[PDB]
Amino acid sequence: IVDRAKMEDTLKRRFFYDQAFAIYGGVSGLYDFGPVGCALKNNIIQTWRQHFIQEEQILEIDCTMLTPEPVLKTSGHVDFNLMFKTFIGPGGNMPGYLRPETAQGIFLNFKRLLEFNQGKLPFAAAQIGNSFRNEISPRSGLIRVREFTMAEIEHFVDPSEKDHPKFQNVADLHLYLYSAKAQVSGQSARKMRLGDAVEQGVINNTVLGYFIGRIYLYLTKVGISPDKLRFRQHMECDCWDAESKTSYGWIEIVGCADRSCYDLSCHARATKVPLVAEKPLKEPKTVRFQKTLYVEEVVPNVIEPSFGLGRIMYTVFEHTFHVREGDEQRTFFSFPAVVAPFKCSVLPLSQNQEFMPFVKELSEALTRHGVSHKVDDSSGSIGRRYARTDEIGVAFGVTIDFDTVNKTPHTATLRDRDSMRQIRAEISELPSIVQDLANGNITWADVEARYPLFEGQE
Amino acid sequence: IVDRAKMEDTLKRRFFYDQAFAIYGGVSGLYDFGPVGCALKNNIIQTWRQHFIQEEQILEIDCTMLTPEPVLKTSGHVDFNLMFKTFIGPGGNMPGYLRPETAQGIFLNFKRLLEFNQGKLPFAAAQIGNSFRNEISPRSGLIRVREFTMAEIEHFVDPSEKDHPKFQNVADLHLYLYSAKAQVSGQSARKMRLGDAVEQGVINNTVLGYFIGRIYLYLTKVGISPDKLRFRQHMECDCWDAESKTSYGWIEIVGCADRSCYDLSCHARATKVPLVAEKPLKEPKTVRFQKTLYVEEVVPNVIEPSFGLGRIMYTVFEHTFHVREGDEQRTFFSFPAVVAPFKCSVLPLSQNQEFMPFVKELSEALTRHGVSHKVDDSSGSIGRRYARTDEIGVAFGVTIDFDTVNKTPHTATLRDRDSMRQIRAEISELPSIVQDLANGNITWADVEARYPLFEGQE
RNA sequence: GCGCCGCUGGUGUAGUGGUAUCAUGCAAGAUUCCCAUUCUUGCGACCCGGGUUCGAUUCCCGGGCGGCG
RNA sequence: GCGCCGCUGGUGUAGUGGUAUCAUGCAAGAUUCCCAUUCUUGCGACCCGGGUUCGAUUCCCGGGCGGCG
Ligand SMILES: Nc1ncnc2c1ncn2[C@@H]1O[C@H](COP(=O)(O)O)[C@@H](O)[C@H]1O
Ligand SMILES: Nc1ncnc2c1ncn2[C@@H]1O[C@H](COP(=O)(O)O)[C@@H](O)[C@H]1O
Repeated sequence: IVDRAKMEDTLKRRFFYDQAFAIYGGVSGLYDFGPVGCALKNNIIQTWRQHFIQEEQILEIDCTMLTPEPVLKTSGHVDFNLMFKTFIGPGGNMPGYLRPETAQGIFLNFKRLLEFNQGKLPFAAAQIGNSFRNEISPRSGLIRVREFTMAEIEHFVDPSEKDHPKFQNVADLHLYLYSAKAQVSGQSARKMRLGDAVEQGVINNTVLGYFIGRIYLYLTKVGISPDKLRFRQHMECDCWDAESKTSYGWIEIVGCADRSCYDLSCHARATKVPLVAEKPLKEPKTVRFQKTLYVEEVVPNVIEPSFGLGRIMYTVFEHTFHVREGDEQRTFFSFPAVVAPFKCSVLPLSQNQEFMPFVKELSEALTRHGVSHKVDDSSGSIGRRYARTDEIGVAFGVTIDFDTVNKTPHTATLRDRDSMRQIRAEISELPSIVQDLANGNITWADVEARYPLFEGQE
Repeated sequence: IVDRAKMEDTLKRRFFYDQAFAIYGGVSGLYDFGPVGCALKNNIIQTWRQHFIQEEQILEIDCTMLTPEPVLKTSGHVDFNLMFKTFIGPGGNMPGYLRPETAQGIFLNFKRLLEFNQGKLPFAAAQIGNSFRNEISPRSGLIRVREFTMAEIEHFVDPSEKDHPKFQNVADLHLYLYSAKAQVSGQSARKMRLGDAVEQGVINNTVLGYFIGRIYLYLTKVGISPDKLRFRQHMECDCWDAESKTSYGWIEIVGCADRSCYDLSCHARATKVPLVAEKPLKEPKTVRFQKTLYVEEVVPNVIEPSFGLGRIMYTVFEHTFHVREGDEQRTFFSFPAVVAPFKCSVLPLSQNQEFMPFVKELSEALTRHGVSHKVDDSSGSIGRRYARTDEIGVAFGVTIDFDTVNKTPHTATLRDRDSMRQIRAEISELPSIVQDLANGNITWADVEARYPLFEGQE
């Protein structure tokens, strides 16, 4: 786990990721994600989407990566430059950049987003996408690259109605908070309950509180260990950072920054286009002339949690990376079964032909159930292929053995990657089992309780 | 349907997509996809992934969008330029471009891809991602833009073993083929069966045949009508194009081009790095000196189906776009229930408070079942809100009515967007129903057969 | 690209050297209890920059964007 | 960025002005019938360009990339 060299090796060898254009020499700070890396990235993203977007009914959008210079001048990003400069169309009349963040488009599409939500508040938009920084010296691999996938969430809330109705769901949750006070006081982080936290005013409100809870739950869900995960409040526009402890030290992997008055303002000035919600009045005010007002203009506070996926990924790598006891050439990852690149591996004992039927029958069966599987029927022994599949963090292994070919209820075995423990179950309900473990409704323990274990080949 | 102005209007108004940076004046050929557009895009992509990637067990990868000039010189793309030019890092020693296609990275990562598949053939890689063209005059909206999402598939096959074992699944399929012969002969396309097609040699092989079948099935699955969908063979490196008929005419939406000798070669020359598979020999040849050879080097043929998602999207728009009979202000889309941005809309009759419970209870219930839903509890009448939800192509509508508040088995109604037909079913199994219709296991007809219809409010 | 006009609430429009008509839409209220009901009330716009003018959204010049070869 | 070395099959390495050692890995065969078994056989490499040389992967110069401030 602590050994970054072994890990880096296992990552490179099995093509989790790799230096970009390595046949042309490679280019620093640019990385390509192979089959397993891509699969893990995708799984992580799907989980994120159905964690925040579905649960909060967030308006997600696709925006363009190119950006006209005036847009990035209004936001003060422009101000030898760390952005990627190009030109648009025919000639150099219209210079643009590659977006440094996927936040801007949301703001620039605010009016239509607000209309879509019927003009009502609060409302959340979000953008999952690639952003680009012309860093000078990228090191640490994924930690500092020049192009990367981030998932951003914009929460637009009435400055006067900033109080979240789903907060008692995250109320009893215990986190490591690293407040600015504790930082200037030469102290360390503290394990507080969330509600206690907001009461004592360490966390401004229950919206930031709720977000912090959910963000926690997500980051732990994908495989980050709580003990090495904290929330450091920014110190001298109130920002909180979800940070993880790695071999490189404490790195920022999520940025929760909540800034009221704005760039929404900025753009509204530069373009002279009001970007403002409106709230009807319970009691219409009359104000020269008699002039009753029935609505008030509202520029909404904005909470912005932005997730850096390269770093969430890497953190998962370091925390999950384990080495077996005995054969230390055998390494594996401990990916949670909901993000594992492959939930299942389909393996026969030896190259014996009578195994070919059941292998295919179930491989076509797992697909029908939508399970990501890797069927390994190559030359080497069962132990070797296990080492291979464990190495890429395959969650479970289905072994077809001689007792599969000679039994009335045809049974195969199911091996837990982590524990090296096995059970034996009929081949007809194996896809059901695997599928459900991959969708987190049950863990390995309950499978171990529901089915008879593997004691030996009869 | 034929009316592009009405459609364009409904697209703009409900924010399916919109001109990029419109508050800054907008920029031609760049478009941002709102909530519904993004949802449809995502659904389409998920369906694509579980259509090709899962079923063929394709090695999917994430590659970088930036690209060093030598890479694109080897591929002869460079040769006032239609690509987006920038520089990498500190200064202008290292100029690069924005990838015009997501194909290159796959080739550049070929060796590790081939190793991952144990060196065996055949094997498929694929890349879903954005590509960039500095077009001069973009028109037709999505048809010709400057940045767009394409999904590419690389199939690597032994030139001598080009014969697909899953072809009898697409054998009895009937398509419109537009062969080059028919084109130079002043004829039109022909509705051939696929197997007949390959026998008479109009389609070179059963791999191109199989791909063509699957591509067909996919494009029809997402909502493209067969009658306005054909496969035109390229005429004077054998290429086939999946084309659709729109108001703009026949446009190319998928490119199936199958070119043996290569850019794999090109890169292998420029970099001096052999990109070649190897095949063991059944009978080891002995060839001066006695020198037995046991493997032959094989440069594999490559089949490349590339999908243009902007165009597949637009095609879906034009084909699905319908206008009601009577109130022609009422327009709707006929999105297949597997790609519909929202499968369900949750609607009460009137603003009456006693409806608030059941609405929430099921909205939290649909989420638990993972169903994308839009709960509309706004001021206007049921007809207005229907018009709204139909307008964005919501697949089904759940109506909470007075008979929901006063019945022992609490029942609500389910309305079919297309037909305007309704049924009535208990609120406890509604998420099940909706969920399954959204996962294509049953159609509306079987629901209409399984449940009692809506005849009137008791 | 090059060309002939054009750009007014979210959408569709009338109008003029003295800051804007009507319809739809969206909210709130009341009606209404199945398919944009009705009434009331409220919300929102002259694509940018420069020039000419006492004053331009209107006239002229140049961005940008759109329709079409 | 600037700096001190460095780059040899997929990975880890020995070696030298005359084109490369060993281990692992991956295939095929045979053993083996639960956790990288064993034997046999096969597959694969000197990061690029220039210079000096009869000849460089080795020496020098400059790309690129990596480790580290
Ligand atoms: N050079 C970079 N490489 C990887 N991630 C980055 C980089 N810069 C910013 N991020 C991500 O940005 C998030 C914080 O937002 P910000 O620091 O404002 O960009 C973190 O989650 C990071 O993962
Ligand atoms: N300017 C463009 N806009 C949208 N799609 C494009 C464009 N150029 C190529 N494509 C897509 O590329 C595919 C065919 O490949 P190719 O024409 O070689 O790029 C089609 O499916 C198109 O959708």
